[PDB]
Amino acid sequence: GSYVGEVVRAMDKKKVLVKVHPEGKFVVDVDKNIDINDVTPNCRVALRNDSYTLHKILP
Amino acid sequence: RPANHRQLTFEEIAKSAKITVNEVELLVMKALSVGLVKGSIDEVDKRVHMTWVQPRVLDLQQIKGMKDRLEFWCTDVKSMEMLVEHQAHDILT
Amino acid sequence: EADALIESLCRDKDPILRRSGMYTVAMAYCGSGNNKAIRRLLHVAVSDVNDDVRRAAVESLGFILFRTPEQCPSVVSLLSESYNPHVRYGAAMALGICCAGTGNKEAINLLEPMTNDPVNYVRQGALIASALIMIQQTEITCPKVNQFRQLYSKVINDKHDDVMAKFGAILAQGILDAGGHNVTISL
Amino acid sequence: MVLESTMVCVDNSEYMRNGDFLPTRLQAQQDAVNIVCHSKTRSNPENNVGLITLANDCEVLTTLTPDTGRILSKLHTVQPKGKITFCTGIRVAHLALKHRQGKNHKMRIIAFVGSPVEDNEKDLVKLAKRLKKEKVNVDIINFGEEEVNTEKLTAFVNTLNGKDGTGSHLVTVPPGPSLADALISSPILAG
Amino acid sequence: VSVEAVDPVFQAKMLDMLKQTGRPEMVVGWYHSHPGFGCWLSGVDINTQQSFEALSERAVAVVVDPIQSVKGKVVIDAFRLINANMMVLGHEPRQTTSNLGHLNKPSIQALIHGLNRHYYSITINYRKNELEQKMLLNLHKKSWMEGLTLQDYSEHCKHNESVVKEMLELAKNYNKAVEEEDKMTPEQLAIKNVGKQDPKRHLEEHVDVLMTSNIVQCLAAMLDTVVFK
Amino acid sequence: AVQKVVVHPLVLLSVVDHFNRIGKVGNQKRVVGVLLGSWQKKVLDVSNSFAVPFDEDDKDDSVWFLDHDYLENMYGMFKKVNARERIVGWYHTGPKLHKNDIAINELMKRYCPNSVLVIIDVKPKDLGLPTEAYISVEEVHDDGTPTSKTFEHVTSEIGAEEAEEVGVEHLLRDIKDTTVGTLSQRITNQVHGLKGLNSKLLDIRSYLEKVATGKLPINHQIIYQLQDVFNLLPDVSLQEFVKAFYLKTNDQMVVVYLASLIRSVVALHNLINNKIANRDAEKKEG
Repeated sequence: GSYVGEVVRAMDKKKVLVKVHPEGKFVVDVDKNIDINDVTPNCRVALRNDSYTLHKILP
Repeated sequence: RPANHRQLTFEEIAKSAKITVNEVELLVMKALSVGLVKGSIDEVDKRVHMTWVQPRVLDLQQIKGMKDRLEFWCTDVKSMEMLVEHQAHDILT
Repeated sequence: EADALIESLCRDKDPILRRSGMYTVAMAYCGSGNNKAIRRLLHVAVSDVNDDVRRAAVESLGFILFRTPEQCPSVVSLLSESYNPHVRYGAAMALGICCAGTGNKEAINLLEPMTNDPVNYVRQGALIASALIMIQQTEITCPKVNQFRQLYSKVINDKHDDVMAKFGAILAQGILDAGGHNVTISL
Repeated sequence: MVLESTMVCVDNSEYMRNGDFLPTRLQAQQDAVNIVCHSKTRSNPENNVGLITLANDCEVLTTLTPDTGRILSKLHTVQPKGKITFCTGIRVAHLALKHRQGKNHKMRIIAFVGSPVEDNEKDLVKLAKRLKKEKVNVDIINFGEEEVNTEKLTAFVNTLNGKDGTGSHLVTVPPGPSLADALISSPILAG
Repeated sequence: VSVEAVDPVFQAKMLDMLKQTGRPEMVVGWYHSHPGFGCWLSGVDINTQQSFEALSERAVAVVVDPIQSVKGKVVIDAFRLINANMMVLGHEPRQTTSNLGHLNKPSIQALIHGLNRHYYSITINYRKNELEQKMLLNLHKKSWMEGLTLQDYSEHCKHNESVVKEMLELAKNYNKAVEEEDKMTPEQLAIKNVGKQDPKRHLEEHVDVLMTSNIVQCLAAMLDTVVFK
Repeated sequence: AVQKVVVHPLVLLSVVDHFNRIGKVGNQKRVVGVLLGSWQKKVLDVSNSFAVPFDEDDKDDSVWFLDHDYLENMYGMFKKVNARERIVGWYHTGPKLHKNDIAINELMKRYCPNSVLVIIDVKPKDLGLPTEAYISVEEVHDDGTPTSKTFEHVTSEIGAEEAEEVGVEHLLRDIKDTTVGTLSQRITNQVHGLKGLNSKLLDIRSYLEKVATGKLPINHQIIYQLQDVFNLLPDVSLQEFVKAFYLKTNDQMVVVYLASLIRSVVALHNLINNKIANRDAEKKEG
């Protein structure tokens, strides 16, 4: 499977800090087919568990 | 008799044994008491139906009849296998 | 002559030589003189488990059926999107060879599903098959701008596409450029 | 040095404990095995020695190996049964030479014969022709007698022996309270 | 796994015992298992690889890992070491780039390209001759067939009379238990007819129920053959 | 004592290796491999094996060549890597049981325990099962003939543990699985009479040859139980079994009503959609 990312803050260097499940907080560039600015902070997203690329915004 | 009315009667037994019909129930009870035969006869009117016994000695007529019914069974199973299989392989494969 | 030879070598245990019966049985049978070999070419195309004879299959079918441009892509139409990628790719070879030198749009209208797939094989031979038809063709006769621009978008899309896909892309782009439009091919 | 394989065929009949000759000369020829295997070890330590009897059911007691240390152990538990078997005693070694590791190791087979031979001259010439065919150095060592030692065994050797220059040697031991050891050390086969 | 784990006199001892048998082959590589943490190769692995590639220039390294590999696929890969002085030039000057479309099957998004620098791989194909093919084939068909093969036939022909009748009644219970659902369906089809909302199909299951029900028909003729001769 | 054995296909694939590592000499004898397995449970379970250089003579059967040191070294290193399996028995790949095989067997009856023998085939053209487990036991005979080592067949099954299934199934891609329904049932129902046909025809013809042209105790006694059990089916009169055919025929009638009714239910979506899709796409086409 894949994990559940939650961005709390977007970083301007296109390397988004994302709050992860404990021992997480993995700052990463998400996948190239998805822009960074669409990913709004303080919202939950869909993240792969190793490659740390975002799939979609979640409610 | 291998087939064709395997069922028999007490008259050939008592004629073989020069014994009365009062004693043939004792005779078949003894024959079942040895245990070489398992045959149990469901008759009301007196009959002798049989099952398994062991040949144990030799019979050349049952060697030849063995080859006869054996070969017959072989060509019947071959005949049905070719018979089903000819149209069967062509429609199913 | 070689009918017992190739039918004898078609029951080979060797998959390479099983392909070679088909590659061989092309040039004996070219000109669509045989409605026989199409049976076992397609039968080894669907039946066999190894995809070497299956992508190796339908090129001999184009090599016999090069006489009619019309009758080919209707019967490679299911093979355009096949089960495996390899019959897709060999189908791209078949539409490549049967429609080469022609103007038949019945291979051309099938390229728009061929140009977009997760497999780089069908993306590559989609451009190879696309390269073999558009040669010696004017736009005012036939609407080719779509395959022009998708043929052009790969050498800028070479950053995000596969390394073997771009090889057949620009290699396919030399085919229109061949001889400065002056020379062509004919079957 | 000398690159060759050594095969010994040993008597296990009850004819080897007879109170005329040496006190269980089975032990004496066992020590002859010890001095020839240690002498071959001193000449070329890589020579491999296999061990088998002349019984009805012959058994490879030790596969051919230069390690004779456990061959010393396998020379015991001799199982003194049976009388003799000549033909498959030959065939059980001469064709078993082809399993050897070092293929440059030449072919040498001896045999310790403590019983009269049960095979006729017709089998003696088939086997002597058989071994002269495949060209194996064969040294025949014959312990004890009831009849004369070599009457047909002589022509069995001469028809067995080809290659008159430095070929095989025959060992015929007389009666004597002297050992078998130095007496079979008298030819060049020990050396 | 270590270069110290390789006992060279035990290695060459077993090798020479293979040489006195019918095996005059040199080593072509060394393999191991990497369970759990993925098929890639540690520093110990790459260093004893670095030592064991001095003799053989090819020096194949293979990792079997059935622990997280499912029983559906037996995906195994043979791995390679690049030379460190080839970093200035292009990485792998391998011709004939057809099979690399098959070599992008190892596409896990951490290990292969997460660790692919200094560390590449090689394609795997097989070989099967006709003795392996028919020996293994009839071996496996026989592994799914019986001894005299007529043995378990009449067993299920007569379990059609003893056991499968219960499965036939239960089969009719799932059938009728869907028929109470399809009782309600022609009202829905008598109202909307636009779009489909149910992922349940009600058809192909019952086709399968008929296919299992036709075992009675197929084995009735089998009973006819046994009753015949 | 032991009812059945389990032989994994790995060792028979090593018999494919027996026919690989020959090197083309012209010998191709019954090359013996040292069978390994688990005698531990009452069932015998073969895991793996190896082979040993074995030579006989052309003329003499009773000359035979094995090795104890190779057995103890290969078995020693194998027990060093895996001590969960021990020596059990052996096998020759020849089709024929030689006279020598009691003596060749006797070496592994001594040093190993009661060893099992397996006859397999050099060419797998036999439709039957290639592997036959022959227990090496001495049995007392009713005729008074002296007791000898007798090879009674122990029934066998060929099974694979876990990964051998996966690797074999990946190597084939040709075999199909269980797949109940029409095909895998009906193919057994195609060739099945041929499978008892070639068995019986393969047996009774040369058996009938050994009837007239045979002597030397062919187990003449088991012919009496043989023909006896063969005459335990004296072409049944079916009179009681008539109602059994009413029973299977009435179950057949149940399959009739299920097939007719359920297929007729499948006709529904067909004979609705055939009209309502075509005429509406037609009437909104123009």
